[PDB]
Amino acid sequence: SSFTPLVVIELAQDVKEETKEWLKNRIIAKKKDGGAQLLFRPLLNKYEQETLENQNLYLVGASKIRMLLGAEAVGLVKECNDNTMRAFTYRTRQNFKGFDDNNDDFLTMAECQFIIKHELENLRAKDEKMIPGYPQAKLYPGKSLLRRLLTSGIVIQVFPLHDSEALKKLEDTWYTRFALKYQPIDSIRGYFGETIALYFGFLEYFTFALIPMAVIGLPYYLFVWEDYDKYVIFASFNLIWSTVILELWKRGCANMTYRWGTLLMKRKFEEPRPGFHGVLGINSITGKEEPLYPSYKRQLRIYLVSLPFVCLCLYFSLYVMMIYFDMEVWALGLHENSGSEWTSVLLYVPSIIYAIVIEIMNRLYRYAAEFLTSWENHRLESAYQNHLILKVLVFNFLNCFASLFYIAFVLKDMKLLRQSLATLLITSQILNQIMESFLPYWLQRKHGVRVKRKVQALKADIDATLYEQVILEKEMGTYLGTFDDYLELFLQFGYVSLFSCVYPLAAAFAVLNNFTEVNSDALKMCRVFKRPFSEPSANIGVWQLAFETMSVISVVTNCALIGMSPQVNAVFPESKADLILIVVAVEHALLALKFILAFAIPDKPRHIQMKLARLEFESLEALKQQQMK
Amino acid sequence: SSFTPLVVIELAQDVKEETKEWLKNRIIAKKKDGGAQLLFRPLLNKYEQETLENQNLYLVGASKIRMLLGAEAVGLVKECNDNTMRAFTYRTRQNFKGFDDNNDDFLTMAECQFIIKHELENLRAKDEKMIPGYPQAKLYPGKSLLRRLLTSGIVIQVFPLHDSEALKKLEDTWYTRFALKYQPIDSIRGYFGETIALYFGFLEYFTFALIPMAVIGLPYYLFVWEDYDKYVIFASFNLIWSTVILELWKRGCANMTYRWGTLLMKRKFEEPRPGFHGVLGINSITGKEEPLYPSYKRQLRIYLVSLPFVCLCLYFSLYVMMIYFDMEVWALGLHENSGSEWTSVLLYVPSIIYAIVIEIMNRLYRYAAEFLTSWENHRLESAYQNHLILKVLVFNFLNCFASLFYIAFVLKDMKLLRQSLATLLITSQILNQIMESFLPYWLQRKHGVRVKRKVQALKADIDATLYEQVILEKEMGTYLGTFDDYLELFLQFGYVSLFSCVYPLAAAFAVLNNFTEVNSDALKMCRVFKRPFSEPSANIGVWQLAFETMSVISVVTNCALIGMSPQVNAVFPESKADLILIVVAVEHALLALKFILAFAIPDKPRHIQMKLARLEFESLEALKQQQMK
Ligand SMILES: CCCCCCCCCCCO[C@@H]1O[C@H](CO)[C@@H](O[C@H]2O[C@H](CO)[C@@H](O)[C@H](O)[C@H]2O)[C@H](O)[C@H]1O
Ligand SMILES: CCCCCCCCCCCO[C@@H]1O[C@H](CO)[C@@H](O[C@H]2O[C@H](CO)[C@@H](O)[C@H](O)[C@H]2O)[C@H](O)[C@H]1O
Ligand SMILES: CCCCCCCCCCCO[C@@H]1O[C@H](CO)[C@@H](O[C@H]2O[C@H](CO)[C@@H](O)[C@H](O)[C@H]2O)[C@H](O)[C@H]1O
Ligand SMILES: CCCCCCCCCCCO[C@@H]1O[C@H](CO)[C@@H](O[C@H]2O[C@H](CO)[C@@H](O)[C@H](O)[C@H]2O)[C@H](O)[C@H]1O
Ligand SMILES: CCCCCCCCCCCO[C@@H]1O[C@H](CO)[C@@H](O[C@H]2O[C@H](CO)[C@@H](O)[C@H](O)[C@H]2O)[C@H](O)[C@H]1O
Ligand SMILES: CCCCCCCCCCCO[C@@H]1O[C@H](CO)[C@@H](O[C@H]2O[C@H](CO)[C@@H](O)[C@H](O)[C@H]2O)[C@H](O)[C@H]1O
Ligand SMILES: [Ca+2]
Ligand SMILES: [Ca+2]
Ligand SMILES: [Ca+2]
Ligand SMILES: [Ca+2]
Ligand SMILES: [Ca+2]
Ligand SMILES: [Ca+2]
Repeated sequence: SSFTPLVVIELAQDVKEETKEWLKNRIIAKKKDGGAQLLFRPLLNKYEQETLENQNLYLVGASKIRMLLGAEAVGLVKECNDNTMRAFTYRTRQNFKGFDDNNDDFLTMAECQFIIKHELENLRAKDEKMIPGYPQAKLYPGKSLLRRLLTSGIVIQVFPLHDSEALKKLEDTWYTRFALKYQPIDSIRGYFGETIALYFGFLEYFTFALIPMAVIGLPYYLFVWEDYDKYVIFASFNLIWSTVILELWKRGCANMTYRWGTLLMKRKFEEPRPGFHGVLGINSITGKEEPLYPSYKRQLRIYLVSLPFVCLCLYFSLYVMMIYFDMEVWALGLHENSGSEWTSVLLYVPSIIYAIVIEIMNRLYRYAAEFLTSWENHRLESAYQNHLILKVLVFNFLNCFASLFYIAFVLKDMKLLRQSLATLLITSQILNQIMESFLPYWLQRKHGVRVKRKVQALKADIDATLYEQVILEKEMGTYLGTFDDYLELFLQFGYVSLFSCVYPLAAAFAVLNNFTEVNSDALKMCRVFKRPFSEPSANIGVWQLAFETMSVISVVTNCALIGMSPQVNAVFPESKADLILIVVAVEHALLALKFILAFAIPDKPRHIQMKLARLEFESLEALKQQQMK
Repeated sequence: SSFTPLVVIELAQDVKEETKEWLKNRIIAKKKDGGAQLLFRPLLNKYEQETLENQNLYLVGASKIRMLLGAEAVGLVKECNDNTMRAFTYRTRQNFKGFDDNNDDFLTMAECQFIIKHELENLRAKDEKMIPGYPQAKLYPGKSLLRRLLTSGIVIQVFPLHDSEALKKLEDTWYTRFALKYQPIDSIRGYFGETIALYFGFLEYFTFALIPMAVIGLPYYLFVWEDYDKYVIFASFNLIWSTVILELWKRGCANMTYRWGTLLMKRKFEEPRPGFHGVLGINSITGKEEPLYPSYKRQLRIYLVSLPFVCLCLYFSLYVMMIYFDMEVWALGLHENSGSEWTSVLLYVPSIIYAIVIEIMNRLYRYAAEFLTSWENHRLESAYQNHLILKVLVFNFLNCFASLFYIAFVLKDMKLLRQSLATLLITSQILNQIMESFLPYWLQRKHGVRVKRKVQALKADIDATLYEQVILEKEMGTYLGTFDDYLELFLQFGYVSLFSCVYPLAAAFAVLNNFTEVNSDALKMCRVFKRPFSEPSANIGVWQLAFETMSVISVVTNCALIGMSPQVNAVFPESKADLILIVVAVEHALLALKFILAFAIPDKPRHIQMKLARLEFESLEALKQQQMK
């Protein structure tokens, strides 16, 4: 009753006492009795008439030997004394670096909350056919208790607790408000898990990978050096540099994910996602009882409902693009009509209105695609994430770059392309930084001041540092994965690299954004959202394919912008049939050299590959010594 | 002394008696005494004055429990009773299908010879600093005995024995001399290992994958249907069909290699190859003692000696191409000079001479590249094979298709392109089938008749069925891997798919070749060569990338041949700048649709993926039950 709280479970209001005692008896009971062996506590041992509306919050922690056995059960990969990353076991626990028998600093709070979430997830029902007290909670043997408690509306949320004394010491070394500074990815990892640290490492890498593009492209646009090289040197430098940074990110990510251990953590078998419903049956792979869904019904629900909706949304995005171009022609006629002083500022208004309409339509399509992909009854979470990423990537690519493609390849007017690209990039980045972190931080500050003034007017002997913290973090927003935060970088790379020939200055407009975003997203993790659960990840995932596809599409787009400028057309003034052949030959040579650069450089580095080969050879020698005895 | 001989070891002539008794004491001795526990025998217990020149051949076999323990040591994957492919262990040996305690039909002769070769390979020296009787044989602890006996010229060759009563029952169902017949890949596997069976399965697949190309392209060339579709339907059909067959081969190969078990055999750690010499030192990965070579010396020996030699050989191939074109112009002038009757046959002579010079220069470059890649001191065998495949593929692509590229894209004369492509393909295939299998089979028949007539004039009580067989198979040729046999199919796919627009009939010229090659290569494995050692292989390897690169290059080549025909140029007679743009757009759409087809179709099939997921889940449940106890 004096332990450290790690995970808060918030029950619903209308929850009977029998379900509460049954959940408390299924949490505290030992691992041999079908429980989880976690220390359980109410938020307050006593209650008064004021705090009766907060009577459902419960705290879950455990003891040290329980956390070490849970780390054995999860499969954490820690550093041994001989500079080797091996899986953690309780029988071989003395081989690991920084471990004592009396050390509470071995497993960090992020790993402890991950272990408690994994032990609450692996809390299955064996004998019970229903939840005691609730009729409709259909429980089959082999079904997780927490998933059915979350879907049926009994457990509202399970969230870990922020540590207000280790978050401040992270924030002191995170906000690079003064100048350039290397981001502390290891402390970000030790506080937030590995997925958030991999995102912040990718953002720190992508910031320091557009700096050669911005530095080369800043006098290339101001001093106009397009006369001397005629768009051949700079375009080749941009495309080769994009391939080089997208391969060296894979090398640095292999180095980082070996340094944390998640390169060696095995692939855990995935449970059906919360919201996959079928008929009860025998799972073919595992042999246990699971919901089953026929695959032809899922393929019909995709290829007859989702794909026509995606095509309708792409057509509606093109229709809004045509409305914007009619508005642009109307504003140009109004500039031709009225005057000179107020009719130059009037040309920047419809692109700003179009950027706001783009950032509204993207969120509306995001809600529609989340509903339409949660409707197709996807089994795993990886397949649901892949389908959602495909839908959102296709519509966001079309809706963001359709007007720029229509300016560049139909109107062929580079001045309007420069103006529209700069206005779209700057307005979308500013509205992204306002709606993403700053306005939710202001609303969170207002809510925190209100919760503080409510807690200070109390009539009980409450230790305020814990109850006040749990009440404040109950009403915070949850983190919905690192999907929008990679999508913003994908659209930044799209605005930079697709039209870097006709407008390299936009690359600088990414770097001056990222110098804020490294701060801003950090604030979004620190004072805006709840603490996310730690998730091990070995790579960025499917985003590597998306960034490489962007870098491949930008080859064709950059060469088509080379073959339309007045600089290259002065070389071939009369014969426009050899210009297309030379531009297509340069484009195919750049694609071949890009694929040769992506295939030649190895993905893992040299010493990481040697360490994985040593880790394989030690297991092979263990197998040989088991065979020999 | 009455066992079945499986592996023949041929010693050299000048070998002292002490080395023979030391090798015999290191073979027969048990596994705990540092030996191999194999039954060893001389070829003949007695010798007369006639057979004294064949006194170095020795036979190696073993007993049944020894072969089962060696199958446990190797890691064979056999079928359990519950339709599951698990690794073979002697303690769990009763779970497997078709196994008795008194059954000599469980492990086939190919698997037994592979196990005996693996036990002779894993015969290491511990105490001895040199081979007893030979001073220069430098032996370090951790060095294989058979490798040092092979490199120092004491053991001449180690080869398995043909089974003359199971080869006939394979040959009865292999030679499809009558008509079309499905090739027995499982019996080919059970006799020849998995690599030869994967090659013959790929040849059987590639024969039945050019039949739609030949059947569609036979009236497309005779009835000239190029007027109606204008090269758009047929080219798209060819490129989509090449992508579809190169993905369905990966699906069928996953199915076959799961059906044999080599999809689940673990990657064995590779010893340094026979001919990698450096300085003696500590291996960083394994920790034992190995030869070490500095990587910068190897990179210098590649990028300063090998690459200039490859560039010089490509320049010499272009110079021989220019000599052939001067000869072609001279023969055309001679046809203009002399007459009509004998001056039409004279146009086919210089292309035949060029095909013979191509097939001579390819073998000369193959010898030069084998010497130049065995000179760079490559450590593993996979790296040596990859470098040799790169050199031979680049030179053979250039030397075979340089004249056709010069006709198609410089001269732009489709009649000479049809004549030269048909003559090069037919003459190269005929000379390939003559020099590959038929002439070595005739020489082997002559040598076998001579060896038979020598053995029948004997003066001893020799059981002739074994000694005669070992003497005949001593002087046969060895199989140098499945590299030339995939290279022939690569060049066939190059001659078919690069110029399938202007000459689809050549696709038929592949199928009428393969209907012989399925027979001919089979004869090359049956009555020409020694029995190859069984090698497990899960795929064709790097040849998938080579066939996909050929299918990608053929998109650009087919579209460049579309944009030069008189059929497509009649659509755009005046504006030749929109024709190039439309052809390049069709080419990029075909490349995008080809990559979408290669990414959309999964590599492994559905049920193979379910079986691998079940095999992973059973091991995860075993780990969980080990953790719970
Ligand atoms: C151009 C983009 C610029 C982006 C800048 C982003 C960063 C701005 C804010 C930096 C300081 O961040 C600030 O840190 C302090 C702690 O030191 C936080 O304070 C909070 O925690 C402390 C410590 O428990 C409490 O005493 C305090 O009452 C509470 O409000 C505050 O809520 C946060 O706002
Ligand atoms: C992946 C395929 C890549 C292809 C890349 C090239 C594609 C387009 C090539 C042809 C367009 O190239 C060129 O474009 C311009 C418009 O910008 C056309 O017209 C313009 O030419 C110049 C441009 O300063 C002006 O002097 C002229 O008055 C105007 O008509 C021109 O007739 C065409 O020749
Ligand atoms: C892997 C294979 C790689 C290469 C494949 C592609 C090779 C394409 C080679 C094309 C060479 O063919 C080349 O075509 C251009 C038109 O485009 C010709 O150009 C000529 O005709 C065009 C059309 O009437 C005129 O506009 C132009 O002023 C004139 O020079 C040129 O004389 C010829 O030499
Ligand atoms: C278009 C291309 C056509 C390719 C045709 C390829 C096949 C042609 C030969 C087919 C028959 O193959 C033939 O089989 C017999 C066995 O039955 C072989 O005979 C050999 O083994 C048998 C059995 O131990 C011995 O009795 C015999 O003395 C020995 O020569 C012979 O060497 C081989 O040549
Ligand atoms: C990846 C890039 C792919 C590009 C594909 C297209 C490349 C070449 C395009 C231009 C060549 O297209 C065309 O070729 C022929 C030669 O075959 C040229 O010349 C010929 O045209 C026709 C061909 O029956 C004849 O009537 C004429 O007398 C002759 O000069 C023509 O001027 C050019 O217009
Ligand atoms: C991801 C991006 C995908 C698309 C990228 C490539 C887009 C290229 C679009 C090019 C359209 O530009 C198009 O160029 C051709 C020349 O090539 C022009 O053609 C015109 O000029 C040329 C040159 O003087 C004349 O030969 C021809 O008879 C005339 O019609 C045409 O009027 C214009 O409309
Ligand atoms: Ca932002
Ligand atoms: Ca962000
Ligand atoms: Ca790579
Ligand atoms: Ca042949
Ligand atoms: Ca062959
Ligand atoms: Ca695939």
